[PDB]
Amino acid sequence: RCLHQSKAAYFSKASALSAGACGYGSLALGLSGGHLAAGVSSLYKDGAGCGACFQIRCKDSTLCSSEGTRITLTDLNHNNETDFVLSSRAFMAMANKGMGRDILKLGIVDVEYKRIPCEYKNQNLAVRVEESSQKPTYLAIKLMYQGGQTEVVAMDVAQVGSANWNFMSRNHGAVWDTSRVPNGALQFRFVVTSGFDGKWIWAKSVLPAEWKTGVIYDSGVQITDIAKE
Repeated sequence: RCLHQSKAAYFSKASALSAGACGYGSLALGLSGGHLAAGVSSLYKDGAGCGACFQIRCKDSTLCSSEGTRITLTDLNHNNETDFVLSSRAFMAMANKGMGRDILKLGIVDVEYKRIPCEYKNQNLAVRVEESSQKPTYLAIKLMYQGGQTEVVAMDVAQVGSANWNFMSRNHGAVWDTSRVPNGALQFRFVVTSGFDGKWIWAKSVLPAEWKTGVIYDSGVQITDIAKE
């Protein structure tokens, strides 16, 4: 990881709860522990950045703690001013104890941040079936709890136990889909970046034959790889 200098602003919780570019919807609050953030294009990475974890701290010597806090990218920041726009909770969490309301007064603050491994204790990478799916003909899925410090750059699906693999498309954000949906239970393969190289992660059993929309399915795997910067 490198060390980056920028500014950060923040938005009301209603802008946070409201759906961001990654497609997490209301699940974004739990995913980030309340510490969700919108990031500029080079961090959003056209949705590949979704779920990237950061350590961020601010530089006001009176108001800011030295440790800072953790944030999770769940949105794309459109402003031409800051690298991040944090949730209210994330912004407050940057201050010394007792100074949360004080730091909120600033609106913007200089910050310093680095990419760090995401850690979902006792929780594997999971695959949620999005409501826009149409069970036989069309499958839309959303990756949840992507651990480590890397990016899923390509993705394959196939019937459990089949060798006929065919690719998924990143539709937008953390949402991938296909309208060539194999029958029966489904297995996935992810291309992840480790150092500079591609690495395959094989999830042998993910979606049951009778998969339902709105359900989050344990993929049986977790990512720990780190992409060089």
